[PDB]
Amino acid sequence: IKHVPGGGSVQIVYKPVDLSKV
Amino acid sequence: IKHVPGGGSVQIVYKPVDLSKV
Amino acid sequence: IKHVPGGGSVQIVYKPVDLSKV
Amino acid sequence: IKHVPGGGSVQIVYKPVDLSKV
Amino acid sequence: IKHVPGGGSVQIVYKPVDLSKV
Amino acid sequence: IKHVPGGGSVQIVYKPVDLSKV
Repeated sequence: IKHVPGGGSVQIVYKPVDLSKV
Repeated sequence: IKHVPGGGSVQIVYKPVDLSKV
Repeated sequence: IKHVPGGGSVQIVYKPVDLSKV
Repeated sequence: IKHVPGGGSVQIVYKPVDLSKV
Repeated sequence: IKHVPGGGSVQIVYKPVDLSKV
Repeated sequence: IKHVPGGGSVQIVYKPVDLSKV
C-alpha cells in the first residue's frame, strides 16, 4: 500500500511583472 | 503503509518585479 | 503565484491486519 | 497562476489482510 | 509567491494490528 | 506506518525586486 500524489513536480515562472491595482 | 504527497518538488521564479498598488 | 503538489490529499486504511512471515 | 498536481486525491483501503511469505 | 508541497494532507489508519513474524 | 509530506523540496527566487505601494 502506497499513495504518492504530485511527486517529482516542477513550476517555472520567468520574468513576471505585476502592475495590479486595488 | 506509506503516504508520500508532494515529494521531490521544485519551484523557480526568475527576476520577478512587483509594482502593485493598494 | 502558487505551487501546491499533493495538496489536500487523503489516505485512509481501515482495520489492517498483518500476518506476514519472513 | 496555480499548479496543483495530485491535488484533492484520495485512496481508501478497507480491512486489508496480509498473509505474505518470504 | 508560495510553495506548499504536501500541504493540508491527511493519513488515517484505524485500529491496526501487527502479528508479523521474522 | 509512515507519513512523509513535502520531502526533498526546493524553492529558488532569483534577483526579485519589490516596489509595492500601500
